[PDB]
Amino acid sequence: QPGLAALRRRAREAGVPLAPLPLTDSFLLRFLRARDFDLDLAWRLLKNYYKWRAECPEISADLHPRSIIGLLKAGYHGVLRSRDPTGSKVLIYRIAHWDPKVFTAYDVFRVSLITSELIVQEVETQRNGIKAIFDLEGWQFSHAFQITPSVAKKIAAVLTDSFPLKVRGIHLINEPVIFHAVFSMIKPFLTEKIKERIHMHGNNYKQSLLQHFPDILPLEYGGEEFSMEDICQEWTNFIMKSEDYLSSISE
Ligand SMILES: Cc1c(C)c2c(c(C)c1O)CC[C@@](C)(CCC[C@H](C)CCC[C@H](C)CCCC(C)C)O2
Repeated sequence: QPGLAALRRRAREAGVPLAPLPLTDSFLLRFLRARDFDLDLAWRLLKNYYKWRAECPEISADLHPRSIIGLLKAGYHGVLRSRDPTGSKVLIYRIAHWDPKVFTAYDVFRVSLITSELIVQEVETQRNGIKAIFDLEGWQFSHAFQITPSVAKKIAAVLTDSFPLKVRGIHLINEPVIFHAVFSMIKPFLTEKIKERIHMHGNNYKQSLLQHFPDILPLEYGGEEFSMEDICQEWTNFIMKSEDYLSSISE
């Protein structure tokens, strides 16, 4: 717990908001753990985290799950029960289950923020990071319409230095040709570190995906035990149960 007192001292004297977030030990330790207890880097991440929140009320003010319960019910998102071989939490997102006539890109971004605020409370996740699998099957121009240059920049920011989770891997599967232009909007804002941790698997993804996530994937992606629907429903239930933690850190 080195740097804790120092980190809290800098924050209080920079006039960081006492906000809806008390500078508890557990809160500040998210930032220290994300940056391997490098005080200067944890402080930069902390400042960026508040800056990111202040810039995007739309995504960050209401972490109440009621707005995006529809998206969860549609099967957009679940979190695997087991960790990967190095202890990362593994998140799955399915574009085909995002109706862009119904949910905005900000609503969809809010889903990741909500999940991220919940899983960051796990010390094992703070230490070993996360991997996210994005199944891009069914991506439409109507999805891309909603990814503006501002949205692309905000995506880059949470992947790099604006949220206290280590992104240890991003796996894009079933990526169509028309997606390449969307990614090229995000690319210029990414560090070389993160760029090297993005995997573009294509439409023949199974072998490589199984290599990275042995024995823990849903049936849909070559695993053997549970379905995506099971995992979606379980994460949905957990998020609904979390309504009051999420309310405590809203607005
Ligand atoms: C803390 C944290 C957040 C908040 C987060 C992600 C990760 C890994 C995090 O650790 C990944 C997903 C993202 C960036 C929200 C993305 C929302 C958009 C609308 C999804 C569809 C459009 C994307 C073009 C699809 C590919 C995105 C990957 C390249 C990350 O939100």
